[PDB]
Amino acid sequence: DIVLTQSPLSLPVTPGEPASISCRSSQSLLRSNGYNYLDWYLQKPGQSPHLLIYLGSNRASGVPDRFSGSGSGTDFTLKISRVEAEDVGVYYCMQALQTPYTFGQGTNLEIKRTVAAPSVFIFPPSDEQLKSGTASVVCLLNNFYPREAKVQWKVDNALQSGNSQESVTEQDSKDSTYSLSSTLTLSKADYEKHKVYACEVTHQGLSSPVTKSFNRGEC
Amino acid sequence: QLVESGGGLVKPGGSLRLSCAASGFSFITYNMNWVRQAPGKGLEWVSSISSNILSSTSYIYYADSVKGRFTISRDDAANSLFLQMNSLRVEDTAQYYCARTRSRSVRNCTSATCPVDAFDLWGQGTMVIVSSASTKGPSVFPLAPSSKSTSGGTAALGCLVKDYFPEPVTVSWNSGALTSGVHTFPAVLQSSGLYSLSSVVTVPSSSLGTQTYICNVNHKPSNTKVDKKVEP
Amino acid sequence: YSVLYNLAPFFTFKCYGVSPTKLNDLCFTNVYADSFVIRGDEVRQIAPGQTGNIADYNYKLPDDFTGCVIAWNSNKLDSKVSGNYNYLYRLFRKSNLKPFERDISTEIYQAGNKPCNGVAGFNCYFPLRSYSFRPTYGVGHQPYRVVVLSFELLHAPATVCGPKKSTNLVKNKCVNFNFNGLKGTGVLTESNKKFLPF
Amino acid sequence: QCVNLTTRTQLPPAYTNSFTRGVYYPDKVFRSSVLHSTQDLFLPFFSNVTWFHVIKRFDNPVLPFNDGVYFASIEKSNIIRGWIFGTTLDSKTQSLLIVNNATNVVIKVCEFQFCNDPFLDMESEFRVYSSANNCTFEYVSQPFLNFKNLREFVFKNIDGYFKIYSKHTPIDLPQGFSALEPLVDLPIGINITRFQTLLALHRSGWTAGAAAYYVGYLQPRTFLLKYNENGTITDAVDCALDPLSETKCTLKSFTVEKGIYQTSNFRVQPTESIVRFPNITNLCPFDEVFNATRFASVYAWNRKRISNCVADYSVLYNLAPFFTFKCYGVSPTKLNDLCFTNVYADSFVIRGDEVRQIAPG
Amino acid sequence: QTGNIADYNYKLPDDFTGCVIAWNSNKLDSKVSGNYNYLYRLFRKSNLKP
Ligand SMILES: *[C@@H]1O[C@H](CO)[C@@H](O)[C@H](O)[C@H]1NC(C)=O
Ligand SMILES: *[C@@H]1O[C@H](CO)[C@@H](O)[C@H](O)[C@H]1NC(C)=O
Ligand SMILES: *[C@@H]1O[C@H](CO)[C@@H](O)[C@H](O)[C@H]1NC(C)=O
Ligand SMILES: *[C@@H]1O[C@H](CO)[C@@H](O)[C@H](O)[C@H]1NC(C)=O
Ligand SMILES: *[C@@H]1O[C@H](CO)[C@@H](O)[C@H](O)[C@H]1NC(C)=O
Ligand SMILES: *[C@@H]1O[C@H](CO)[C@@H](O)[C@H](O)[C@H]1NC(C)=O
Ligand SMILES: *[C@@H]1O[C@H](CO)[C@@H](O)[C@H](O)[C@H]1NC(C)=O
Repeated sequence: DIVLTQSPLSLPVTPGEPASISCRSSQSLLRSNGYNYLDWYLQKPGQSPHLLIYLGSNRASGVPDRFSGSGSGTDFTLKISRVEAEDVGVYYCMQALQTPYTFGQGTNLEIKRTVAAPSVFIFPPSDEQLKSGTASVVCLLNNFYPREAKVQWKVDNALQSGNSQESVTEQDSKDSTYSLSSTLTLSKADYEKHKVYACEVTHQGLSSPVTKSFNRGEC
Repeated sequence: QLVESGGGLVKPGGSLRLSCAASGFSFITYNMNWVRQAPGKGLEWVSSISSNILSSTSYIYYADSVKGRFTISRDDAANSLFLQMNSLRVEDTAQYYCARTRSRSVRNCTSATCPVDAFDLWGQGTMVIVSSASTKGPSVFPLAPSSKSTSGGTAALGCLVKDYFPEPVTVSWNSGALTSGVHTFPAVLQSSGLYSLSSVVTVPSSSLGTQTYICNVNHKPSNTKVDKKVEP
Repeated sequence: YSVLYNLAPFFTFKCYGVSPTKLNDLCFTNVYADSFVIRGDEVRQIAPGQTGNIADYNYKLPDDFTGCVIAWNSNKLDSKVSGNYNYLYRLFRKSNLKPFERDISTEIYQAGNKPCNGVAGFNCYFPLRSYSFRPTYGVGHQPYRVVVLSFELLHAPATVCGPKKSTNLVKNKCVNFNFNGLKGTGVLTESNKKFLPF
Repeated sequence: QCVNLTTRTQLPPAYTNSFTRGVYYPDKVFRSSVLHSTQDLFLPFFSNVTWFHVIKRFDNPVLPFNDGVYFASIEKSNIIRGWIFGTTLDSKTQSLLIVNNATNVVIKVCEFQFCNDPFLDMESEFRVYSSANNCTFEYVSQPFLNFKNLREFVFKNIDGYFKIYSKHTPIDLPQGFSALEPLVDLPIGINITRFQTLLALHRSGWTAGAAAYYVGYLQPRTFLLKYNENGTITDAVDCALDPLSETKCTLKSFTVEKGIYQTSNFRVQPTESIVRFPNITNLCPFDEVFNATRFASVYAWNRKRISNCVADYSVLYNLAPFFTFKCYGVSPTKLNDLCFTNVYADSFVIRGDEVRQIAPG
Repeated sequence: QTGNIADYNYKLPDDFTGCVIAWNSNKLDSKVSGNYNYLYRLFRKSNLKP
């Protein structure tokens, strides 16, 4: 088959400056009568993927003029004039041969806007939750930017793994700040044998990580 | 593509039927292909089929897996296409897009290879799951508000929804009257195949002892409506 | 044709050609029944010698036809609640279309200097376009069912004739006859000519 | 199921003469003791007919069906069985099948998947096609059947009619006159662009007897036919063969007296046409109306009358970036051919999907 | 011209030396209910002379 490598898959981009993405095809695509057999696809997360450039270096499907792709030989790139809030979406590369088509690896496209101070929230389990036999504690981040973060759980200064799950929303239309909620669940027997519970957040915009620690015994 | 039919809890030993429902659109004289997505980073083309108008033969273009356990069949009478799976070896999650091939002509295409231009009509509405997990009523867990944030006069409270299945659940504060601080995180998948949701709202601490905050949780598949009040 | 005159509510001979009221005594040969649906006022385009859009690249009629067309309006069977885009017609072609044949070919038509490898690009378009048919459309967009009937006469024996078989042969009498649609008057005698079966 | 043959011997085809062969009845009308001239397909006299012989020889060529063909065969013991007619000889098209069985004649036409070497082999082996999927027309006909028998066949495709002519007479090509009376007029109405003959082999490998056959062509010519009292053709005259037969056919007499006669004229035909460029193809520009910084509004649209100039749809983005240029009325291909006068151009800007509203009716 | 009216109701001869005048009136020839007071012949054994 054909393997596709996206070298700039993870990079923060700021508005007002051009960004470049490249893909590599294993097989040569020089057999062409003036029509480059390659196109790019944009997948908006949540509703539907869209088409920016079709086969060849032209424009179709009502794409804005800020998108422009070019290449001839062992070189392919996409040029953007300025990224905006409507450009949030992963990119993909495709060639027009090898009918068992295979997509490349997905990107993330985390646009680097202004840094927003995270709000660390903690939610101790309720009495009825402990009566149910399963105790769940949630560490919440409100209006944090950039979306990349490192969230971990420490119980009596011991790292916890394999039982913590995090969920992140989409970019808001009001403040354009992401939010992350990490939920950690434990059994009643494991919860009653420990007292100190805390969650730590590592942030790019923070010089040092912050940790909120709470004990058992209070409401 | 405006709406799609199919997708449900089907055992791997059963049969899967997928179809696209269309409207006024050049569907009869266009080649049709299927695209599915993985939960990880990346996709892969799964199926394609040509039309009988351009040529008598169907121009079957398949990979190894879809020769193994997939088949296609057109209708040439209405704006629909039927996809049938006789067996399911390993297929956990798929989106089964309904993208359109931007090619009205065929040239220099044999049974081995044929170029494709682009796709611009991806469609959403088909979701298949083989987790074999049933549904049950949700549980609403109230969370006590706290004033540990940067603003001491503001307290964040929320209703924790756990043990609900499937994902679509609507959470509202004061029956939609409260619109400030409303936030609902998406579902997450555990080892048991269930879902968890966390929704919180920020309210001032001055009105905490006077204004009553009641959350409404509605679960349409389970037909369960639970009203929970948050108190310190 | 007597039952067919009342089977369907079609237009009563809006065409030039064979006698309408005398159609019972027509022993025509080798008809070609072609049925298709058009849009709006394209009925007038289907005429012998007419130059238009359908008559130029889709279906051309020669100067001599010895027949005409039959058309009627059907806004119910050819129209659905949703969009009905099941009909396509060709408007782009390299050159003119010769009559009495159909040239089906889904090929890319080029308008610029550079060619295309079966890709609708900058100057490369497609000839086929759809028909917009809706039950709420006006007179100029209603689907019209048009069928063409050709009534050419050949030297081959007629396999179809009107139901006017009666009487019997009368010999040695100068009487009138209409044998095989040919009117004449003369005696009916015998001769020694040897006639081949064909 | 078919078997490939590798015992074929390479031998280029031979050519012999066609003195008085290839004449039939162009119409079934009965005319006695009169001379009539008809315009129809006719094999020219003294044409160049191809010689094929089979013995060990296995000559089964595939010749395209450009026009009607004439088949002659000095056939003994009935080795030949039929012919194959079609365009590409596969399942993608409908091909005519002519197979003579043990006792009858069947006429079939379907989408037969013909092999490379269709042939037959008592006779209980028939390897011509694998299978047929869909077809409608099937016909059953009566059996048509030192060298002692001569058979002549003519195959024509005029107005979708398979006018097959048959004639058998007892006996290189012999010189003589033989009438080709029509037998079956089959309304096939299909496309034919190739043909190939069929042969039957005898098993002793395989052994083939001494046999030969001829293949001809049909050409549009005017033939003067002279009839007798019995109603049969006696002789034919081709006007385009030699000036003597031209004088015979134009004078409507088979005997030409001594003298000088004016029958036709000598002329040459043109091969091309000449139209040069008068230049001055650019008179008025549309740049000031189609490429401007300011455009009028929908409520107050500027009215511009353009005349006494040209209308060049070649420099004002003729290729176009495939916008909503599709419209009803006059196509741009015939727009220059359309000799319209007093063109009106009004420009305005709209929002969204209001392009549909700018339409007649 | 050949039609249902032209063959069974009212036929015009080969020569006329003139033409006819026609106009539309949906007010005086239509009522609130069904104006079914006008009828035309549709069945006939033979043709009708002009
Ligand atoms: C027939 O054609 C062959 C080669 O094409 C040539 O050698 C021969 O002289 C021709 N015979 C006649 C009578 O034209
Ligand atoms: C005669 O021809 C038919 C084909 O229509 C064939 O089925 C049949 O076997 C033939 N008869 C004999 C005796 O082979
Ligand atoms: C033609 O035959 C094939 C069998 O190979 C069948 O699948 C197809 O439906 C047939 N088509 C028609 C129009 O009968
Ligand atoms: C018949 O076939 C020939 C060659 O395959 C083609 O050129 C011609 O257009 C065909 N006729 C029709 C009526 O399609
Ligand atoms: C013409 O017919 C007559 C009467 O049957 C017969 O005697 C004569 O031989 C025929 N002519 C020929 C050339 O056979
Ligand atoms: C262009 O037009 C001029 C007259 O205006 C003429 O003399 C000249 O020959 C033309 N050019 C060509 C190439 O015909
Ligand atoms: C319009 O005119 C300007 C200069 O006159 C030119 O630069 C531009 O390319 C033109 N645009 C078009 C579409 O012709």
